[PDB]
Amino acid sequence: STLGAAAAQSGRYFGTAIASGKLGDSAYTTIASREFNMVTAENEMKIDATEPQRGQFNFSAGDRVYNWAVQNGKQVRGHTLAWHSQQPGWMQSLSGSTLRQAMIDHINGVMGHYKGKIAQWDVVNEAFSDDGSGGRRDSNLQRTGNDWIEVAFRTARAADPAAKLCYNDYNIENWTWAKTQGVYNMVRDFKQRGVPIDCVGFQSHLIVGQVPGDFRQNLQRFADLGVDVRITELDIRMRTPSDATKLATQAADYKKVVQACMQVTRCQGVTVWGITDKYSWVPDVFPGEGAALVWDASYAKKPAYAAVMEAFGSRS
Repeated sequence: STLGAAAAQSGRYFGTAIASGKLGDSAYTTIASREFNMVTAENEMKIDATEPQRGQFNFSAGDRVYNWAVQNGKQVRGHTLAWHSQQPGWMQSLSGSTLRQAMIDHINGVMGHYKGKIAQWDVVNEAFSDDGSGGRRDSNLQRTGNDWIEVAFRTARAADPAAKLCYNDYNIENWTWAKTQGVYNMVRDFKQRGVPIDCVGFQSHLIVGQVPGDFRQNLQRFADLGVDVRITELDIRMRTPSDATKLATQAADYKKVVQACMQVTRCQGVTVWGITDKYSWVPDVFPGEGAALVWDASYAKKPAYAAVMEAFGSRS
């Protein structure tokens, strides 16, 4: 009778991003423990949250989410080890070999701490540009060398040989996009040379009524590379206010995305980025847009809920 349980029927999972700060919200926690069987810390395990000062790791917030998740019979997705965004001030200032080393020490430290606790990590996040060239994003990390990604994955594997290592990114859900091609070729290259990479995370921060038509095919192509694929931060935004028609379309979009995963044997699961629309990051990064999740601001199930349930238990 829950989404996680429905997903479980086919050996898949349905997860969400958990914000420790909201673990006090009874309505929030109620849905959190019942509906999902997979958890991603929304912010608690990022670079700035885990290593505030170089060499000075603080896993308080992260462990808060991990314990809660475990206490509630849920697995946890590690997010994230290397990223240009949300870096602590000390790291932002670093560059060159020092940054490279700081990146490496960070991976070891964080993974050393969760070794045996968290089995999958979004090692590198959003390394490709959105400029339309399909090339790497020009970040302080990228400037340390084009090989920083590979190094991050090799480091992660060495730190914990049992963790599934994922590359995570957005705007790579459509095969015709430059960005998607850029990511595909990297992964393909990684698989050819033996670089440690087990999965590709498709953030899937989509637009209502504009879900890539080849979403399933694209997922399959990546899976054919020999890596698992996962929808890691699903939310389908619309221009607010929401209305019956937009909500219905959203329901259909949600079913398409989940159904696409159901048709790709290597698609391990779907994680929606949040529980209720009232705590969604969407309105902040995309002004005028929102109502992207399965529960509205009043914690009421949206039409998408039944669509997701339907997508997991049947095929059109």
